Amino acid sequence: MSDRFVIWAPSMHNEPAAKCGYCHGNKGGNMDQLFALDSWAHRYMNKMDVVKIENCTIGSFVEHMDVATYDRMCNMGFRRSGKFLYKVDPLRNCCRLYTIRTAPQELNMTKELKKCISRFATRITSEDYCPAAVASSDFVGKIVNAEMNSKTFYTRFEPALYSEEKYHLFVKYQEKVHQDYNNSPKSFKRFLCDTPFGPEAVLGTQESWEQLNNWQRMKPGEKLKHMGPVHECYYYEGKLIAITVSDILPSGISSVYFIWDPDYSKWSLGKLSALRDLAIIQRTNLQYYYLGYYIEDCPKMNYKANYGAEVLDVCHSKYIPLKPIQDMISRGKLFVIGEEETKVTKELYLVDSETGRGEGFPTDNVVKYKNIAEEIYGVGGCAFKSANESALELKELYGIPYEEEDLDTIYHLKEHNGHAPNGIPNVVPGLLPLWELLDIMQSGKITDLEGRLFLFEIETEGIRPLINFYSEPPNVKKRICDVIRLFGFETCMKAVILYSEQM
Ligand SMILES: [Zn+2]
Repeated sequence: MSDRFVIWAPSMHNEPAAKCGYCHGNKGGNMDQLFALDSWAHRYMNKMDVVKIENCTIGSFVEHMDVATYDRMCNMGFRRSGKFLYKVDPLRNCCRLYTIRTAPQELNMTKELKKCISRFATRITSEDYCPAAVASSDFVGKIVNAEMNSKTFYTRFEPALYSEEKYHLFVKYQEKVHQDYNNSPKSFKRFLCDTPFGPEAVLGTQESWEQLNNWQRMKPGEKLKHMGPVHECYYYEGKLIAITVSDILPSGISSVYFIWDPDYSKWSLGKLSALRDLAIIQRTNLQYYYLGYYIEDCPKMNYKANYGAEVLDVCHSKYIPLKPIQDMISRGKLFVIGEEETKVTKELYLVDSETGRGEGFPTDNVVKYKNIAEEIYGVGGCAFKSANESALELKELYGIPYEEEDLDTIYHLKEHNGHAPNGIPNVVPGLLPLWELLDIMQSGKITDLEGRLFLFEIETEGIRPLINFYSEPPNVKKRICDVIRLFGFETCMKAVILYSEQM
C-alpha cells in the first residue's frame, strides 16, 4: 500500500457552548447572531431556556492519509487539527465557519504594508546600502532584494521534529501573550508534531530541502519537488525570533499556527510572515494559499479578510468572491447560492463525482445569484420531509437503522441531557443527501465497493474486505453509510475502515 485512507469511524462529538474557541458561548445582547437562520431564532424565542446550544463538531482520528487526499478534503471544507480531522456542522453550530483561499496576484496595497516592509528592509540590511528603484508594489522584488544583501537576518527550513529552543520560545510566547501556564513538552509535541502524513513527506530529501531554501533563485518553468509539512524558523543574530509551521500542498499552501518572541512586537512578525509566504508562493509555481477557516463576527479572525479572498460555499463545493456576497453573509448567517432558473422542490443534487468534489467552479456571470437559504433550510423547508420519507424507505427496504424525527430536532431540547446525542443528524448542509443515497442503493451503485474496500476489526485484530454489502451487521452498514455520506463514494473507494464495536 502507498495511499490507503486509514481513519477511525466518524462520530458526532458535542460539548457545551461555553467551550467555544471564539465566542465562549456568548456574543452579548445579539441573541440572533447565536443562531444561523432568523426563523429558528423566532421559533426558539419561547425555548431560550431549554435550548441546548452547543459547539457542533464532526470528524474522526486519522492514522495515515496521503497529501493529495488531504488537499481534496481541504478543498471540501475540512482542515486537520493535530491528528484530528474534522469540520463543524454549518447549521447547528454556535459560530460560523468557512474556508478561504487567496491568490498571490490579487493582493491589495495599503500604507501599513509599505511601512512595515520599509522598516524591515531598513533593519536587516546594512545602513550603507543604497535602495534600488523597484516600486513598493512589487513586494516580492523588495523582499528578495532586501534578503540578498543582509548578513544579520536569515531563515531556514527544517522538518517538524522536536527541539528544546523551540519549546523555550513556545512557553515564553504562551506565558507572555496568552497567560497559559500548564504547557508541557508532551502537549507541544501533540499540538505541532503529530503528523497523519507519512514519514517520507515528514523528512523528505535533502535536494528538496535545498530547492526549498533556494526558492529565491528558481527560474519559472521548474517544478517544486517537495511535498508535505515543513517548519520555517526566523533567525536574527544567531537567536530565534519566530517559528512558522505550515505545509506544502500540490495546489497551494495552508497555515496552522505562528509563535513569535514577545519582546519583538516592534517588527510585527505576523504580517511579515504572511507577506513572505505570499512571496514564496509567487516565486514558486504554486497557485493558491489556504489561510485557514474564516469567521466573520469574531474580531480575532477578521484580519484574514484584509488580504482579500473568496469564501468557500459548502453546499455547492464552489468558491465565490467575498464582495458579491458580503451583505448575504453579514451578521454571520448561513447562506446557499441559487438562481431563479431552478426551483427548490428537492435538495441540491451534490454531484458525487470528481467534477464536483473539492475543485473549482466557473460560475455563469450573466445570472444574478440570490440567497435561497430560507427556501431549502427554513421552517417550510422541504429538506425535513424528504429526509423523513427517505429514511423510512431505507429502513423499510434495506434495513439500515435510519429513524424518523419530528420537525423540531434542529436544536435539541433538555431531553438530550439524559443521553448524549452521538448520531449524525439527517438534516445537515454540505453532506450527501439521503435521497441521493437511496438512489445509489437502488441503482446497484453500491455493488462497486465490494472487492476492494477494507474493513478492520479491532476484536479480531485483523483487516477484512467487503464481500457482500447486505450480509454485514446493521451497525457496520450504518457506519459505512455515514462514512460515504461524510467524505464521498470515491473517497470510500480507496479507504480502510477501522470499525469496532468494542467502544
Ligand atoms: Zn460559538
